[PDB]
Parts: sequence; C-alpha cells; structure tokens
Amino acid sequence: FHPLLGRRVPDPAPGARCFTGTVSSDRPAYLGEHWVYDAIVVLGVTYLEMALAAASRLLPGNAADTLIVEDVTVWSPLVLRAGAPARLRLRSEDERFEIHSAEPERSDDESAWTRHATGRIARRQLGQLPRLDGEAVELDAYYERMRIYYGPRLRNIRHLERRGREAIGHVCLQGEEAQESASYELHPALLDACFQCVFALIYAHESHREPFVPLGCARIELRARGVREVRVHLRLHPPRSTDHNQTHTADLRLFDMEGRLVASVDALQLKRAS
Ligand SMILES: [Mg+2]
Repeated sequence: FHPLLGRRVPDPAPGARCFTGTVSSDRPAYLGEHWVYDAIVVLGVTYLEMALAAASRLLPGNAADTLIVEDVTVWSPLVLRAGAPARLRLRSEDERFEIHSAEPERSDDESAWTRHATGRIARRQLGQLPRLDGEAVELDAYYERMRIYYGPRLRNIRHLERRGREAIGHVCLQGEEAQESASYELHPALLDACFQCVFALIYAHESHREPFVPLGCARIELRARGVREVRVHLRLHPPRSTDHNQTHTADLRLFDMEGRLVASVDALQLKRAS
C-alpha cells in the first residue's frame, strides 16, 4: 500500500515489526532513472522515505505530528538489474529500523538479505527562508553534465541561487511524480532534487566524476505530508580542501511556497563513490 514499504506483515516475533514488498527499476519508475558507473543504483532518499513512512504507520501520535528519522547510515548500495524485481524489507524493534533487499527466489533464506540502510524513527507533537540575493546557478549545464547519473524524472530544480556555501533552490514536481502526492510522505524525487542543489554547489568547484553519494544523515524531520513544491535553503559545511574533497556535509531546510517549514535535514553526509 506504500509504493516502497509494501505491506505490513504479521509481527515475525513479539515486539518485532516488519514491512515487505517488491520493487523494480520500472516501479516506482524513478528507481530506474539513477545510475552510477552504468549500474542502476537505488537513490538513498528511498530509504529516508521508507523510514518516514514506517514512522507514520508504526508510531503513535496525531496525524499532524512530525515524523523523525535519526542516525541514518547507508551500508551497501542497492543495485537493480533493469526490470528484475527485488524484495524490499523494513524491520523495526523499539525505535530502530533496518532496510534489506533480497532476490525474490532467495527471500526466505535469512542470509540472502543485504543490509542497505539503518537508523531510528520517532514522532513528536508539532527559522525562515533567507533573502540570499544569490548568483543564479545555470541549471541546464548542470543537468546535461549529470545526465549520465540522472534521467528526466529527476531534474526537478527550477531555480537555484548561491552565495558562499549557501543556496536557495526552488524545486517542483511535474508529470507522473506530481500526481503521486498521496503515495509518499515526502516524494523521493522532491527530496533528491533538494540534495541535487547541494551537488550543484559542490560541482561548481570540483569534478562530478566519482560522484558524491549520501552515506548518512543525522536527522530528518517532516512536518507536512504530500508536498509537491518547496523552496529549499542549504548550507555546506566548510570543506577540508579547496581543490578536491572525498566528503561533504550539508544542512537543509525545506519550506512551502508560503514560507512555512516543511522539513529539515541535519548533517547530510556525502562521500564520493569508489
Ligand atoms: Mg543516492
């Protein structure tokens, strides 16, 4: 019933919760539109959405309470072969979750599951967009350079301006992805677009070969569900090198078009893929 979580199955053991489903590069379609080294690689934002969705369904609270994911680590990428289904599983005990995948033919052998992401979930009962006066980032040149990594469903930044290591971007879903607001807590395409604003700032100064990949996130909090359009403020932490870096860290704040805070991301940790 969630496009990535699948369905909740009976608790495998007392106090242990579990969701399982099947995905492929064709469904959700955006899972087939991100590549690294010519392999289809599931975007890390997929795991953040699964965790937010699990928080909403497992943890108590008013519907309007904020959804929280903390201490996220991405352990192993999920590589899809075009059109071949993969079993996905999110398991939870207490506040901690794990996301694994398996070949459907081997999904009953517990040792056939590869761990992709882990963290903690929480729920809590319920800053402004700066006037940056930035320099416009030319997005067409960015998209054309990044098209070896990203397909046309994942080019959702409309405007981006920078000043120092900060930027404000306007991201808006379109096409099928804008029609799916009822399906996700925060559409992976929208959050990926916000993270790509960080990429656009980085790649002004260093190469997009061996591209940066999200490996961790200290905290993400979501205050409104089903958002299709935001302005995002991002701040890159001071880099270790002015030439070429293996890692970056960024904080982000997402606002609706009225300036109300929709989501906040603390210490997104990026590392170049080997
Ligand atoms: Mg990724």
